[PDB]
Amino acid sequence: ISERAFMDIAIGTKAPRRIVFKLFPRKCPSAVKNFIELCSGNVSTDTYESGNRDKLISESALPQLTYKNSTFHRVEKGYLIQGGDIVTGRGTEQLSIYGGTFSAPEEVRASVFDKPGLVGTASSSPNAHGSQFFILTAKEANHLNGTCICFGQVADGLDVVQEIEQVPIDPSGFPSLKVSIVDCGVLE
Amino acid sequence: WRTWEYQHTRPDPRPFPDPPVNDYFGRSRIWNPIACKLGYVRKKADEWGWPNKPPPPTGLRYSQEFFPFFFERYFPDAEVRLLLDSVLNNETKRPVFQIPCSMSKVELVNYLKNIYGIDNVVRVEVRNRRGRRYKNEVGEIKMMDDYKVAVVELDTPVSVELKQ
Amino acid sequence: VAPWVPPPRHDIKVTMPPPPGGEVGGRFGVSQGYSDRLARTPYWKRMALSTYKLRMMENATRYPMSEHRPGEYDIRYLPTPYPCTIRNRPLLEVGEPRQIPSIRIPVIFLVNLFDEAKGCWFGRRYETVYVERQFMREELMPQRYAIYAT
Amino acid sequence: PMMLNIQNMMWWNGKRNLYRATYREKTWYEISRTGAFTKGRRPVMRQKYSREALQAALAMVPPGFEVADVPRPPQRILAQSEGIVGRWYSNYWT
Amino acid sequence: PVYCEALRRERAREETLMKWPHVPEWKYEYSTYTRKHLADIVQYNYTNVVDYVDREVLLTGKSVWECPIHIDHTCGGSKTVPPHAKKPVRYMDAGIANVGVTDI
Amino acid sequence: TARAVEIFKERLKRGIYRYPPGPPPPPGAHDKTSVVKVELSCYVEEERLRELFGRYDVFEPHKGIVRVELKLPDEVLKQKEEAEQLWTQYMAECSDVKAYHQWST
Amino acid sequence: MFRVTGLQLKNPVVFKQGQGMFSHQLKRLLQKKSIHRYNWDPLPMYDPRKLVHASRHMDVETWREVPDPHWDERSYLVPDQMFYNIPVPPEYKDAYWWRELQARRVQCPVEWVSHRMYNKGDRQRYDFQDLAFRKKFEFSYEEVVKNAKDMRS
Amino acid sequence: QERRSHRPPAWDDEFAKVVLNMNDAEIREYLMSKLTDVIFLETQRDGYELRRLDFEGKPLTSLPEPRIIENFVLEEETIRERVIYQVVEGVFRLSPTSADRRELRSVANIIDYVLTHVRAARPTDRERRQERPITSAALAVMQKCPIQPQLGFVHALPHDTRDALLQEWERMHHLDWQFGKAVYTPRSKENVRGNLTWLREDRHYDQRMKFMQEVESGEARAKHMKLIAEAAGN
Amino acid sequence: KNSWPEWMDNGADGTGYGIGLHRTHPLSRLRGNLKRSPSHVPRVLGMMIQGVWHKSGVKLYFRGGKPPNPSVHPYLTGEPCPLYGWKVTDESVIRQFNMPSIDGTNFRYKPYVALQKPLAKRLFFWR
Amino acid sequence: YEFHEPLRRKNAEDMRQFQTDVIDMACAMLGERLLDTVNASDTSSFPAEWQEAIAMHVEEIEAEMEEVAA
Amino acid sequence: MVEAAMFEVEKDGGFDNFILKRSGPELRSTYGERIRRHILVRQKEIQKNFVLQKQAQMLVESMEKEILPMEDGKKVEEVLEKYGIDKEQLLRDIARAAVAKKQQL
Ligand SMILES: NC(=O)c1ccc[n+]([C@@H]2O[C@H](COP(=O)([O-])OP(=O)(O)OC[C@H]3O[C@@H](n4cnc5c(N)ncnc54)[C@H](O)[C@@H]3O)[C@@H](O)[C@H]2O)c1
Repeated sequence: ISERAFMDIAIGTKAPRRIVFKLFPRKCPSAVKNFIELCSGNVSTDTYESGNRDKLISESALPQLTYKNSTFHRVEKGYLIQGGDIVTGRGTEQLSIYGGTFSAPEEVRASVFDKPGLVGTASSSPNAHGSQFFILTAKEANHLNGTCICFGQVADGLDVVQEIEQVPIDPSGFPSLKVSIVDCGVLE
Repeated sequence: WRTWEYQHTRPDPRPFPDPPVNDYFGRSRIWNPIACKLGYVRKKADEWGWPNKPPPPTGLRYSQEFFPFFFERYFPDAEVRLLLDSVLNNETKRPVFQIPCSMSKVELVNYLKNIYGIDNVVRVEVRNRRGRRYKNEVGEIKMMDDYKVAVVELDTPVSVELKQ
Repeated sequence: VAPWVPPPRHDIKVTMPPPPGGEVGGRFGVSQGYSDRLARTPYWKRMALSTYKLRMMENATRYPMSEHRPGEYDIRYLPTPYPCTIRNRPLLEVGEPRQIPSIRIPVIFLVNLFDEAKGCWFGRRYETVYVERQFMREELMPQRYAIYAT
Repeated sequence: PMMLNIQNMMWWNGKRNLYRATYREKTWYEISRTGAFTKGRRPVMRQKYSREALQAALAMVPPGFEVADVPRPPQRILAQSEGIVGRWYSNYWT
Repeated sequence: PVYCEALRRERAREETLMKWPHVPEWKYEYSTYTRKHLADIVQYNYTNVVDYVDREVLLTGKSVWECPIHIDHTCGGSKTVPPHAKKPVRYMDAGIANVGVTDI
Repeated sequence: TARAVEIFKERLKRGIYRYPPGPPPPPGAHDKTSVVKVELSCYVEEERLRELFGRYDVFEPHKGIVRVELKLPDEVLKQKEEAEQLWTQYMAECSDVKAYHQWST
Repeated sequence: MFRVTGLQLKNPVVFKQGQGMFSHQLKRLLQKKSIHRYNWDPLPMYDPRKLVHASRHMDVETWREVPDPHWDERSYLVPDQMFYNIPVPPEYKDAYWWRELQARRVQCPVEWVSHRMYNKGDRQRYDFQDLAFRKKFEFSYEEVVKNAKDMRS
Repeated sequence: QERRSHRPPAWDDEFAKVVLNMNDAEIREYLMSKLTDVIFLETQRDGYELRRLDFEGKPLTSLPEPRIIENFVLEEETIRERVIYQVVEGVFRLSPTSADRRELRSVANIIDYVLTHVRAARPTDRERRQERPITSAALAVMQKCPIQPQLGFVHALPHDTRDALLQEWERMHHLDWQFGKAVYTPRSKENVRGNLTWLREDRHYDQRMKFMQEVESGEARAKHMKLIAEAAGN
Repeated sequence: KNSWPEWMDNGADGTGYGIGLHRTHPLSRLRGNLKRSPSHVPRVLGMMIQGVWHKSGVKLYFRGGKPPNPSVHPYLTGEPCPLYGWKVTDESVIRQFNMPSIDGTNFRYKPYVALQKPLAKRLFFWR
Repeated sequence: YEFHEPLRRKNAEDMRQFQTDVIDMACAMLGERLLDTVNASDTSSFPAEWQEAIAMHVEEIEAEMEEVAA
Repeated sequence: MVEAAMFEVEKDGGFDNFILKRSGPELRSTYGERIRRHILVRQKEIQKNFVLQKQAQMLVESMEKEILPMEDGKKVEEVLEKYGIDKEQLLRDIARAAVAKKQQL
């Protein structure tokens, strides 16, 4: 199973920089598969004229299972950087491949966070996980043990993370510079 | 006026009003819409043992896991009675049943399909009916519980013979 | 229904009860304050949390005056638990006409005001002048030419 | 309204006057009992201390004090004594 | 402030259910109103079961221990009192039964 | 439901929930204050402690401190309770002996 | 009052005032009493839960308020049923003075518990503060007997 | 809700800057004069003389009257479409919507329409901030400043349910300040004289500066140590 | 303005279909015109005693004879649509009875527990 | 959060507007100080472009005062 | 209000001072509560404007030490761009101050 993903992050008009994630499918087969499918984004469903007319709606009208044209909504300097919201760029709703949200209690129990630069599922409830992922920046956050689930770590691109973290924050609560994701894929 | 002659007791109002208990047990019995405090107290007490046990949080109270709804969903209680005259020693295509008033046509057809396996149900004719009233030897008016009459239609006529 | 009942006002003493709510600022009608916490607190716990000097300082009485409402007597010392009326009362007693004359109030001027009609100065800068009430209220105050002398 | 000589009582007809106190700490008859309110022929301090206890109570008196300083309270003030407490010399009856 | 407001709303909805509606634990009106005479009890809860079981025991001889019919001595009045009702303790009753005399 | 409400109250006390989905900020980065516990041999007024521990550079009535709260350990509290119990017993016994031997003397 | 109002409303709406069993049952069912719950008068002019973010400085970096411990301490708590307690700066606590009285008062018509103030025993054993008929402390019989026996009198 | 200032692509950036440099109250008179001249030309071409003529020798007046212009409304298509194509596309370079043309009959409606459009074309506060940010040196000096402003006081306003027509009638009958009512208007600069609040704040700032001088000289710590020694001695 | 839907007020269908009192499930999102308020009791009592008179000339609720019992109505399941006869918007309201799976002990059990003939018409059977 | 988010968004906007007004009043004080120091002290004048702009804006403000007085 | 209210509001020295001295049940009116909330928020705005003016004073006093000589126009432009203050509006404010001083004299 492919355990390596890559993303191209762009800060406003700056050039897209590459960030690389290395995931562990053994300790959490659900979240890793969800993230791999969302980074792949198989949305090549091409329809015809009569097909689109009888369906009355393009299948792209619904939210697509991909991180393409996503944004990093929560960027707090010194702690972490959160992003990956699908349905909207504000970061107020999650969505997984299985449905609205999944749950992995046996994995989230054994999930621990002891390193700088880990990747976890940013969730509101310990059993309500979606597409939003957060990359930790601080030294260690042991208060998240048993609440969120770690699945992978930023292998290459810590400089990219530290550069994204230094964005000024608009009074609206979002980063002043629109930190978005140009492309995202999986490397086998 | 000589007010000093009386003591301090509130006299009964004239004309005195009747107790709020409905004493009519006929065809036109009315359900009282006014809600009493004792009703809420009893509901809460049967729900979570008020006031000894602490109240469950609003989430569990309004969720599908609250004890009354959980028990009604995992251990349903529906009294379905078959009329012996409608299907006894006669090949009838419209057997009738008696159900609680809280059920409907879809409720009854799902009941018969899942519990008793009667899947071929054409149409259920619903008609409410007031509970049976009667007097005992001493003359007390005791009314049986209300029941809803249903007339289910099948594709094939059924009959349960009585071996004479 | 009341989910949270507010504690008694000015419940700062560790051994003695707070003054009545009417004296603190609440509703009158009662002549003694009460505290559920101070009542349920055991006497040994009170004596442990307190000391003799603090006990004396809390038992210090201001008979027959009041500490929180200065200038007037205490509602518990008064016969009725309501505050006195002869001190603060309406400006016109019963059976009395309104024969109050025109009073002149002192006012502090902020600028050298020169009356053009009479040809003189109303008041020099930072001068305390006894002027008409209506004059000060309707003309001097709005233009900020003078402020009330306090 | 003016409630001119209207016998509005709860036990009499179930109606009470619109302008009245819902609670009364002392009935009007208790207020009229001026013998128990004021200090007339009646003791006010019910604590009787020994000789050594009086000397201890007089020890906390600050110097420079005089009985002529404390005036007699008016008739509209209850005559009560809290015993030997802080600032007891301020209380006229104590 | 958001988490605090959520917590306080939860505590509010908890205390509201815990305190409302406030019914008295016990009052003498309960025992005054739930008192029915023997004739009223017999008129309220009677069935032919008692006479039938009397005839049956007279004809058979079987020993019956419990009453065949559940007697509600309140005639439907016990359902009017709240469930958590209990008689308060009355100290120093003005009675002689507590002495337990057996000779007078 | 008892087990569940216990677990849920523990979670709520930990404070891990947040409507914007994501881990909450850490407590150490937020608690920008400190507490100092001083042991005294006798009771001292709170305003006295405030004016004696106040910051001489802060031009505010709180003087760089938020609140001063006095307490007694459970050990000394139980000791005071047992002491007052023994004192009541001693007063009772002394009065009893006095009233018993006043007639023997 | 409410019973007579409901009776008049039902008579004007659905009662034919005949000997029919409908009206015969209404005349007895309308005597039933409805639920009573003291609803505090809401304040649309001033929302107390809105002033939480008032009188607070903010960090220019993150553009969010500063958790001032002095403000959190000196905050005055206003009570309300759906919003059990709400902190508010002490400068604005004056406008919410009536909510304080409505919360301190017992959430029950005074004439339902008026049997308390009409006797000396309850007048001495109960509290009357802002119309709050909450029972004071009262020692048990065992407690008072033990106290008197320890005091040897 | 986030507002974005938009300019129609009909005109170029140069004309956009030229128009936006004009003030609304000042550009209103320019629009008025342009539309007056084109309406006068249309009326002269049609043959109806709107200008006044003295019955003595039938002379023409100076120019049309502003009140006559405000009272003049467009009801014929050959007039309203002409003036629309003349001023909306000619001098302002705007295009009307089909539905909006139903309300564009009135000249006051045309004025309000073009005013709303130029107000929308004008930049917003967020765009002004993005153009001119705050510098680290300014932040540093504002932090070195001892006093800092308090906020959130706008939430203390009495929020009531008021209608626009009710508010207009209130303003017309001067009832904005009657029965304990008021109107909140944010003011950066404040008149400073006879202001008791400002005087108290001046006194507080002076006391703060004196306290800062004391703590810089070291007399504050001296007084604190004297109090400490007194408490240790007594 | 009222809380219950305006089709519940006056049925959207031409024949006044879907008018009257509709009790709703506590967990259901839909609301009904059945309210026990002291101010909502007169109309809800008139709906039972008299009924509603339609413009077409037919009495929809309580046509006559026997008064209905609004407290025992099965919970509301949807809203009436003009295209079909009925549009279901809440499927969780309709209860779905389900039978447990069979097991070695399940097919061995019986209703009553075993503790350690010609029919004759009798007037009374004790047990 | 839906109730509390605009309450802090408005405070953030108000802080930003406060900073902008600070900058504006600072510019005003700069103008006043540079003016009452240049005309007071000697051998201290603005560049040629600055002087021309100041003169033209003075003429514009005088014309505006004439317009508002007429 | 009443005549006694007018007398006491002239005594205590201002309507705002009166409305601030009276609090809670002593001020039973609702017009008074509304006008008191308005006075409170206006006072908060006054304090904010004071802090604003003090910040402006400190900023101009700090940045005047670099444009006091006014020897090099480009140096003055560099000092201005160090903080980011606009130049066209600065010249406009200079001209406004000039016109104001001319009208004063
Ligand atoms: N009209 C009257 O004042 C009146 C009437 C009858 C008797 N007396 C007697 O006159 C004396 C003084 O009266 P007064 O009005 O000046 O003061 P008082 O009686 O009002 O107060 C005297 C104080 O000394 C205490 N006291 C009284 N008798 C005592 C005793 N034998 N030993 C110790 N303490 C005692 C009282 O309890 C009180 O604390 C008292 O003995 C009193 O009983 C007075």
